[PDB]
Amino acid sequence: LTDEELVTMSVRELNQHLRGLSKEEIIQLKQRRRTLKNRGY
Repeated sequence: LTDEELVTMSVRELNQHLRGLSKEEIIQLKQRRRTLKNRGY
């Protein structure tokens, strides 16, 4: 689950892994993934 991965892994594919992460650990990941899609990556 690297950074460049959060992107390659469509949200749907991401929400797939999150399955098991508390509601707080889910928000921490729902952020960067949104940043990469915008950054140079």
